[PDB]
Amino acid sequence: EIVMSQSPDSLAVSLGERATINCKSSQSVLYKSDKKNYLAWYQQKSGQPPKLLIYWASTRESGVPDRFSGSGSGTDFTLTISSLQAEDVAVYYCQQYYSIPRTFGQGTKVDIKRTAAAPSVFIFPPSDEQLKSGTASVVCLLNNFYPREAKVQWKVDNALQSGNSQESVTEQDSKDSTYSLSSTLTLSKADYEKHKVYACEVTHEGLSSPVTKSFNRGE
Amino acid sequence: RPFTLPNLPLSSLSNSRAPLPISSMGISPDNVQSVQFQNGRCTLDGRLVGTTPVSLSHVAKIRGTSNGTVINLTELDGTPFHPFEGPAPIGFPDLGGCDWHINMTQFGHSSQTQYDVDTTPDTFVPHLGSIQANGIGSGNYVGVLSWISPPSHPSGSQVDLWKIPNYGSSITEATHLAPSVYPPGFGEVLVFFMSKMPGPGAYNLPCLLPQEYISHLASEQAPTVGEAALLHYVDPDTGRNLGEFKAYPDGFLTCVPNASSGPQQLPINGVFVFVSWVSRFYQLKPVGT
Amino acid sequence: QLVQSGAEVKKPGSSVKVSCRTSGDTFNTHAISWVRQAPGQGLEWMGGIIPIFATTNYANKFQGTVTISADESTSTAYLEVRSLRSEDTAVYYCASNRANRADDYDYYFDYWGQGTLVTVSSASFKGPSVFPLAPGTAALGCLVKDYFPEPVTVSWNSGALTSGVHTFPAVLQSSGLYSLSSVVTVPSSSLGTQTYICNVNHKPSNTKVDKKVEP
Ligand SMILES: [Mg+2]
Ligand SMILES: [Mg+2]
Ligand SMILES: [Mg+2]
Ligand SMILES: [Mg+2]
Ligand SMILES: [Mg+2]
Ligand code: NA
Ligand code: NA
Ligand code: NA
Repeated sequence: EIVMSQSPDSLAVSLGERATINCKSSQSVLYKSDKKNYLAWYQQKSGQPPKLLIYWASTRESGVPDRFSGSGSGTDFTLTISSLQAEDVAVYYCQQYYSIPRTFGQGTKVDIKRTAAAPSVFIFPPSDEQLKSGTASVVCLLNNFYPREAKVQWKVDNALQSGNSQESVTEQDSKDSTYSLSSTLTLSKADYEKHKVYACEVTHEGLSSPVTKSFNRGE
Repeated sequence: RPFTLPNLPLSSLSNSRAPLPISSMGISPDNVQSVQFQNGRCTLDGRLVGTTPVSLSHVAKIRGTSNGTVINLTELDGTPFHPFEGPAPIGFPDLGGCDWHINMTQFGHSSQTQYDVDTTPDTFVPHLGSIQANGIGSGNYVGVLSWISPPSHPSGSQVDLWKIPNYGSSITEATHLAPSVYPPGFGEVLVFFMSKMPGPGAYNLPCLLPQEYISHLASEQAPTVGEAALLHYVDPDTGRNLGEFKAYPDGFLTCVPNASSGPQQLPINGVFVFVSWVSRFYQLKPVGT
Repeated sequence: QLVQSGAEVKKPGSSVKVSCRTSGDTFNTHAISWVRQAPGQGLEWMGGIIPIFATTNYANKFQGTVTISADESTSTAYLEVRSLRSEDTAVYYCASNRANRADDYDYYFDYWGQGTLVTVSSASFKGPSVFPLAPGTAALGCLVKDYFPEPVTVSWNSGALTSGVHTFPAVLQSSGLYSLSSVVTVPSSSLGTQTYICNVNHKPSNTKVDKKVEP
């Protein structure tokens, strides 16, 4: 099989700046007989099927804005967003259609770059009703930060927790180019009522010092 | 020096495009108006043509040094290949319409490696002495064609061994190809010597001359006295004449089929025997008559 | 233009048959491929068929467990996946590309279907429990917990509240059920005057929940 390799994995480029995405095929996809490169580029936004941008390496699909362009030949190909717009935030895939099986690159995520922004941290104790059900979920909200990388640590009675938390990260907000993250600590109602202080500790590039949000059980 | 062909039955001889025994004679499909094989080409007075070697030990083989990305080719003895001599080094495989699977070995090292060859991309340029390594690690190798499969490109293609590969680049054409070979007409069609080729199908490899004919002609170098050599295909045990054929100076055989009565309907253990030199338009009797 | 069948839930080891219907013109001039996409992962070509030539091919890893077929009379191609495993949970896409002959179909993808979600799991269908995330700027929200299968949607005040809403992607808990939170930031002076309700809809279980979040 012809293996497709894209680089970078993720790309953050400021509005109106140019984004370049490289794609290399393990075997040339340039048919000597017709001189065509059997390579295409696709754009996929979450919840949607992919959309054709470029074909034959450099041909722009009808209806694609001409700030999209493809170049390269043989084994090395390049997609360039000459002036990035908010509507171009998506995952981009290259694909060879030279042979069976058809193969895609791993994809390159492109987000809008902006200045660093520290998260606003919020902590939520489990609700009245959920405790009656027999399980306590403690939620820590990291809101409207950039860039995406962020570390969250849970400290129950000032003891580091491990393996009982799940994170979820939103996609980039199109209005302010930020991300938000939820960290949910899930305990049995028994262990929840055997401890007092529940703390969420946040590390991020936009913070010169860790931020701890805590609460006491029942206050 | 009178013209002769080897006194050996066809079924004990070898294909000249791969080291395979000959198992039948055949004709081309109706939609094959000509062939341009680069191996198995030798004139009747003994001039090798294309990439044809004297010996089967060179047939359908490659030699070169891989760097992991490309294999830089040489002749099979390691001496340099020069583009003006032909479309590829001597003995280089000439099977079009298929992917190749070549068994790679090395002098001084243990093990064999399968080399999978798609002959269509812009990295397959044997006329420039360079073909893609396709995962073959660095080192010097000798490779021999082992089995074939359908072309990777175009997808859905069938194996078609009446073709030759594209030897040149997407911009520069391979020079010094052996010329095309055409049916002479007026009933005469080209005669091919067939071999079964391993691979995921019922693959049959045609060639214009058995390899043992080629090294015989190269040795004898008998002057081509006429425009065509009239031959009899004779039974070796009885001497009975099974059909008339003509051998032409460029190095190919013809007959007049009448049809489920062509050279494929003849026994394969017969011997071709030179009868006399005759005109181009000497009218052959139909096979079976 | 490529119409796929609805979402499916299958138990491990069972089989799933997914359909893709197109116009007759497209059906007889195209190859029809199946491309799947695991959650948060890339695109994986599984195989294809050229209906008018009845030729098929498959990627090696889907050989033996996958069969692709076509019904000329309904212009519908089918994908069958047997011996389902958890890692087979994905959105299965139908995709087409031009095919002029059996050996002339090396073209970029023409159209895409909207996709068909196949969830491979032992979990039972279950609507979520919606728990409040109770409260310058204040943050509040709703915990949408223990539902199966995907998807769920959340809105706020019947869609009247939109600014500052962050509804997080779901996560698959070890219990086999999904969970997510939806949060919103509002003026702290609104916590006494303005009512906040999250509208949670889990159509697969026919469950609709409105939960007022109180300070
Ligand atoms: Mg769009
Ligand atoms: Mg010849
Ligand atoms: Mg040699
Ligand atoms: Mg060794
Ligand atoms: Mg076109
Ligand atoms: Na193999
Ligand atoms: Na070596
Ligand atoms: Na082609």
